[PDB]
Amino acid sequence: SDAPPLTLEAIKDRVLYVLKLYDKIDPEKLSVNSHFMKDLGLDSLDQVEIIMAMEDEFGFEIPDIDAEKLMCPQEIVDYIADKKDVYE
Amino acid sequence: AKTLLHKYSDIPEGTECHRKAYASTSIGGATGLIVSAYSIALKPPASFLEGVARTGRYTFTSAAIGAIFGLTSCISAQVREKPDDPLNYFIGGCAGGLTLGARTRSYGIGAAACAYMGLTAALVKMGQLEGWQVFAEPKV
Amino acid sequence: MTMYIAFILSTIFVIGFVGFSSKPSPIYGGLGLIVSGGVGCGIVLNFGGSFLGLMVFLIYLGGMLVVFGYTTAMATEMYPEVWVSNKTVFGAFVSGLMMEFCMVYYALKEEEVEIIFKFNGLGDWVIYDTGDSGFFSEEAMGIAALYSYGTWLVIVTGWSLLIGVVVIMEITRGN
Amino acid sequence: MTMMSGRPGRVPLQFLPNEARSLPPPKLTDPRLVYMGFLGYCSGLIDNAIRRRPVVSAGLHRQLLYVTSFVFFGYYLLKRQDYMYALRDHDMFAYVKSHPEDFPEKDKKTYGEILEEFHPVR
Amino acid sequence: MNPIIYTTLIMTVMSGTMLVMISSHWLLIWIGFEMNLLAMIPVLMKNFNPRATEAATKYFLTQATASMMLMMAIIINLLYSGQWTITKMFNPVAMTMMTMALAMKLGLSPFHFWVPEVTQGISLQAGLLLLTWQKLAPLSVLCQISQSINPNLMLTMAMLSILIGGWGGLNQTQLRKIMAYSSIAHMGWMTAVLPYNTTMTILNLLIYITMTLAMFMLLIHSSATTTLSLSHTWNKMPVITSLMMVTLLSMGGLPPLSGFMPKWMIIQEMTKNESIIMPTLMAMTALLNLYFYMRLAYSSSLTMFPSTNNMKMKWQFEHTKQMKLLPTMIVLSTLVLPMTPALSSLN
Amino acid sequence: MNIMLTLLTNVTLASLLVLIAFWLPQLNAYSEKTSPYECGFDPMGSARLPFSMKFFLVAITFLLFDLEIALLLPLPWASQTNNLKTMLTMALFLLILLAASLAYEWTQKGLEWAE
Amino acid sequence: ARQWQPDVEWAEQFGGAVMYPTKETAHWKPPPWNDVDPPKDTLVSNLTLNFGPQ
Amino acid sequence: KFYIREPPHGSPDWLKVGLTLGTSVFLWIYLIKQHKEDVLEYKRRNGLE
Amino acid sequence: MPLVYMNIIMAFAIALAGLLMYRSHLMSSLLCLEGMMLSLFIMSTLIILNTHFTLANMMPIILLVFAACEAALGLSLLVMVSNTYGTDYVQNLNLLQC
Ligand SMILES: CCCCCCCCCCCCCCCCCC(=O)OC[C@H](COP(=O)([O-])OCC(O)COP(=O)([O-])OC[C@@H](COC(=O)CCCCCCCCCCCCCCCCC)OC(=O)CCCCCCCCCCCCCCCCC)OC(=O)CCCCCCCCCCCCCCCCC
Ligand SMILES: CCCCCCCCCCCCCCCCCC(=O)OC[C@H](COP(=O)([O-])OCC(O)COP(=O)([O-])OC[C@@H](COC(=O)CCCCCCCCCCCCCCCCC)OC(=O)CCCCCCCCCCCCCCCCC)OC(=O)CCCCCCCCCCCCCCCCC
Ligand SMILES: CCCCCCCCCCCCCCCCC[C@@H](O)O[C@H](CO[C@H](O)CCCCCCCCCCCCCCC)COP(=O)(O)OCC[N+](C)(C)C
Ligand SMILES: CCCCCCCCCCCCCCCCC[C@@H](O)O[C@H](CO[C@H](O)CCCCCCCCCCCCCCC)COP(=O)(O)OCC[N+](C)(C)C
Ligand SMILES: CCCCCCCCCCCC(=O)SCCNC(=O)CCNC(=O)[C@H](O)C(C)(C)COP(=O)(O)O
Repeated sequence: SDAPPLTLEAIKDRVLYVLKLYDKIDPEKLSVNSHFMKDLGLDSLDQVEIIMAMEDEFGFEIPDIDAEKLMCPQEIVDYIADKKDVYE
Repeated sequence: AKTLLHKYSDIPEGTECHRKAYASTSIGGATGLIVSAYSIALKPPASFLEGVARTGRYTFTSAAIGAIFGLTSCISAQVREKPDDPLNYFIGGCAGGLTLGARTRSYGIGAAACAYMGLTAALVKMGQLEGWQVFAEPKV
Repeated sequence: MTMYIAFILSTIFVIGFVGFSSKPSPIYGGLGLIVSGGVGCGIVLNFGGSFLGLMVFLIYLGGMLVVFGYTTAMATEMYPEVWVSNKTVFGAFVSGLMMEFCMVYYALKEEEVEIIFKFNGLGDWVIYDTGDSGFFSEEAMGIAALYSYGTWLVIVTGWSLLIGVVVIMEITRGN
Repeated sequence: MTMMSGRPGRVPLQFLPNEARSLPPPKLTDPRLVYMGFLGYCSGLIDNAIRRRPVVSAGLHRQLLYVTSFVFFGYYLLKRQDYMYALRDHDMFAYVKSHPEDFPEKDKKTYGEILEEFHPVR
Repeated sequence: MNPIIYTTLIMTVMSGTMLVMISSHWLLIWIGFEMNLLAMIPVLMKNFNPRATEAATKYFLTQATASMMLMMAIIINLLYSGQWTITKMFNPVAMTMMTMALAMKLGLSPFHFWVPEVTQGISLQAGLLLLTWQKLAPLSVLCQISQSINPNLMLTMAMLSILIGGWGGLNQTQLRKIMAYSSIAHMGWMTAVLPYNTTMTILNLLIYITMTLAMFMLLIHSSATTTLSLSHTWNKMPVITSLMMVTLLSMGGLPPLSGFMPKWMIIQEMTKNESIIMPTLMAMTALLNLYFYMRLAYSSSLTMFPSTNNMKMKWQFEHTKQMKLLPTMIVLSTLVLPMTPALSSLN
Repeated sequence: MNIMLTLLTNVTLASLLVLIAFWLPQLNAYSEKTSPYECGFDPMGSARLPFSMKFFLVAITFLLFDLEIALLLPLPWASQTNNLKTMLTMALFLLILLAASLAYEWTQKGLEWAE
Repeated sequence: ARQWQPDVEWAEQFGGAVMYPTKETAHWKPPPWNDVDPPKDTLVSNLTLNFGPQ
Repeated sequence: KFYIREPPHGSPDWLKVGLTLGTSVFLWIYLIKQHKEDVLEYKRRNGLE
Repeated sequence: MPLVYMNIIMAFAIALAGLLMYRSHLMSSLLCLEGMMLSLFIMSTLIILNTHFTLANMMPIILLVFAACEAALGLSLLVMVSNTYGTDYVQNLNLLQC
């Protein structure tokens, strides 16, 4: 059979695993609702790198638009849920 | 091949239960090995370890069925002092069916197998007694 | 046992078969088939079949050349495999070699039956004819009898070759 | 196994040997020939039905050809079948005659001398 | 493809089959098989549609492996006796090799895997050819060497074919795969009686061929390759669906239809050889074939499925090219049982 | 036996020449020296990438034409038979069929390379 | 007052690839309406060669 | 009438009809003669007449 | 039977096992087919030469001819499959199921 019924908790766990795999972020610090700029002191290019890492993790193209807004892990989870059509 | 069949058949029915059970175990193990080979060929196990596990599981299940069938059938033919009776085979068949259910862990499978294997075992005994031919040599 | 020439040639034949049956890159499979073809030509020559051996070697060399050309185009595989570049190919090659050695050992010192019959060895020189006559070659005469005895064979073979040309051109058309 | 392919004196593709002329030909009112003609008529009706033509009355020449072809083939088929059965009987009788020890004539007892078990129904 | 090239390729296929059936030399039989395969490969690819390429590749690989095994069996037989005539195959190992090679050529279980795939991959006309004309040569060879066939191996393969055809047909919604599994089961029925009586084998082959021709021509007339496409035919040609239902009943072996004649004639023969369990198993196993014929009869003729609006357009047009032998095929495949004794003309 | 000796001698001489070629001179092999040659600049792709054959149909036809010469080669011996008329008829038939196959491939553009 | 006949819900059972869908087999898709699959536009790479300067 | 002339119409193809009827009649005559000769030959062989 | 005969028979068996066990390339399987044909040629030639069956000397040559027709056939198919997938891998031949 094909891929299992991925859930929102799976999306959140994968997103946080990817983010904790970034060198410029201390792992224990970041939360789900932590802004990339204000809380973590990242600039736009680091956000671009994080978005590319998300694209590698979940395997679908996120355009330049609809990526300028995914600014904490939480909106990233929302974007992936909307694109993959998951609700529970 | 046919050597295993003659090895089982040469031992008189209600005698030397250990040797009869050993022969039936060998026949069951051979059948399980054939089934494992075909299942591995047509349904790849995606790894060597999982393939070995599947082959061992199938072979052990079939060998256990054969051993239990042979032991119970010989012991029944011995304690009842009535060889050449399909009842012993039916009882042996039921034991194998029960074992199959135990191995697959299902009552439904176990109950169905006990009835079906037992009937088949009894029919094989009847064919042995009356000389029924499965593969009949041409004569006319 | 005398000079072991025929046995050595047959063993190299089997080794080449194992080499191309392990299925490395088709370049090396073609090499193994070429070695087998030359060795089989030698085997046939050792029995008086000069024309047949040379004929099959010449046919195979031409065939292999086409295969090499086709391999460079359709079976290229950026890292081509040699017999020691992969565990599966090396395992198949070693299994073939070991089975050949085991069969030879079982049939050489003892007289064991594998599938059909058994063998004691004795060298293949034993079963020769002793025939002492002729100002011609029996093999050449038999092959040349194709144009006088084998009219039906010539007819069916020619029709098959013409149909083969038509068939390949139909298959490769596409559209 | 094939039982009469290798019968001695058999011509490969004859379909009707000369000796078959010794047999009475099937009558033209043979019920098997009538069934052959009926099969031809049914074929004609089905031909009318598939072609979307009036089934009973569309083509009388075509239906006539169907019936005639079926009867014509069936006549020779019946002749060959009768010949083959006659051959089987001829060979069987000859073999029985030539092997008397294998088919021994047995003197038959009467039911007054044979003892059959009686099984009451109760 | 050019019509002349198509005609010459068809002639080459029939010529290979004829060369197999008229030869007394093993080499000429092998040559006939080679010629048949060579001319058959492009017939399967007449319409390119890459599934046909896959079907042709699978068919070529299977048939070429079988041809290699056949040549090895011939050479072993020659080695153990310097004989080239087709006879009782003096060596038993060669006999086993030839039995397996001919089973692979025919598609008997467990060499049956290629038949559903090849039949689904090719067009309906190619499937008709593959399931009717391709069976003659291996069966003709088997009839000549029947006195030396090991009954155990052949009967095992026949029972496997009947069982596997019956089981495989149950899960199919595609008509061509249904035809392929029917073909496998009928092949098993054909080869079950071969060691006992070759006339029964020929009779079964003829009845199966006429029924298969009827079914394939009916599926060509109404251009349906699936169950749901065939469920639209009642709203365009009810007569075609009715005749299809009758033919499907005949193929299930129901009396008094024609398809009952072979099975009835085989069981009886097998009983004269003291074979009782085997015919009983085969007869009860044929009920699977009957079931998945009856399901198609339900879908196509005995009930009316919903249709589409555009079908109204099709009401205004007639079938242009007509198959002349279809009415005779239907009649022969249904109403023939009373003429059963005519089978004596086959020996 | 003499041909085997000749083959062994030739192969031994060639192998000895290779051995002297590889063991007599002074070797200074570094990565730049052993790099592949493509006229001074580095290759873009691999040399193990597929390379299209534009004469593939001619290549396939070559197999059948090569077996035809194997069929035709026993003609010098065939010309010694008493049934000269039959042998000549069959030889001419074989050559005519070969010529007809060549003509068929030629007319249907089978000898033109793919573009 | 009307004889029951199959509807869309009844007919859809025969529209899949197999009669009895299975966890693994449910991902099988029915063949195209004509037996023509979408052309696999495989990128056949061209060989890139340096001609010169040497 | 019809839009397309429908070339197969009120005038049937008389060549085809004549050929069909001629084939049927020839077959019937041949069968009658064959049965007559078969009966005569059978009676000749068996010494009946 | 001498050792040469069983060596040729073993070569045939090895080539058959090689054909029946696919790895990825169709060309490798076609090479196994050619190898089986070659083993058949050698075996038949040895039998015919040993027994001095003079006419049968034309038989192996004929066996070669229909070998080429099988190779040229197979290669042809290998082209078409390649043109569909850019690769001769046998895993791509899975549009039709059982
Ligand atoms: C027109 C004609 C009319 C005829 C047609 C209609 C009549 C025939 C059809 C009706 C009968 C057929 C049913 C047969 C069994 C089917 C079981 C089944 O479907 O499994 C799926 C079903 C699904 O299970 P699952 O979902 O996989 O697992 C969750 C469990 O459900 C939940 O797990 P659980 O914890 O709740 O329960 C599991 C466990 C816990 O059990 C319980 O919770 C409650 C206790 C249940 C069993 C208690 C039996 C012991 C006492 C009964 C003694 C005999 C009756 C009184 C006789 C008086 C004599 C004057 O059960 C056991 O451990 C029992 C294991 C074996 C003990 C019983 C076997 C005794 C053999 C009899 C020998 C007779 C020799 C001849 C004697 C001659 C003199 C009369 O399994 C069950 O739930 C049923 C298990 C109990 C089966 C035994 C009950 C049947 C007793 C008579 C059998 C004989 C009839 C067949 C004859 C041919 C066979 C050789
Ligand atoms: C035990 C006793 C019982 C024995 C039982 C025997 C077996 C029973 C039957 C077996 C199963 C039958 C299966 C039939 C396969 C049909 C396949 C097919 O053609 O397509 C299906 C076809 C397709 O339908 P469609 O979709 O409407 O057509 C669209 C087109 O296909 C669209 O394609 P197109 O646009 O390209 O159209 C071209 C079209 C139009 O055609 C044309 O335009 C004609 C133009 C002429 C071209 C010039 C060519 C000349 C140059 C070539 C030379 C080649 C030489 C080869 C020899 C080499 C020698 C080594 O041509 C065709 O469609 C096919 C042409 C067929 C030619 C047949 C020639 C027979 C060859 C015989 C060879 C044997 C020689 C002796 C051997 C000696 C040994 C070596 O459907 C049917 O044909 C309906 C089925 C009819 C089958 C016959 C029914 C049973 C037979 C009853 C007759 C009596 C038999 C007993 C007689 C006993 C002796 C008197
Ligand atoms: C569905 C019913 C079957 C339909 C079959 C097609 C119907 C059309 C008829 C076919 C015409 C061809 C036969 C007539 C031409 C002459 C035949 C002759 O040249 O050949 C003879 C052969 O004649 C044929 O065998 C007889 C053909 C008769 C076919 C009808 C039998 C059908 C079975 C009974 C079912 C009832 C159906 C009746 C029609 C409705 C030579 O015999 P022989 O070479 O030595 O044996 C070959 C087989 N051996 C060697 C292995 C033994
Ligand atoms: C024309 C065709 C026919 C010719 C017939 C003659 C065939 C000649 C064989 C072909 C080889 C020619 C090579 C000539 C130079 C010798 C190279 C090598 O053998 O010498 C050194 C061999 O010495 C090794 O370093 C190890 C020496 C000892 C260890 C193993 C040898 C053990 C033998 C025991 C010796 C003790 C005394 C024996 C007295 C008999 C390896 O040095 P190396 O730098 O790599 O190679 C480059 C050579 N350079 C420097 C000249 C450019
Ligand atoms: C293997 C090694 C190869 C090396 C190759 C090097 C390739 C060189 C490519 C050079 C291309 C350019 O400079 S592109 C020119 C880039 N210059 C600007 O954008 C001017 C305005 N700067 C800003 O807006 C921010 O400081 C910004 C830094 C963008 C952060 O953006 P965010 O606020 O949104 O995070």
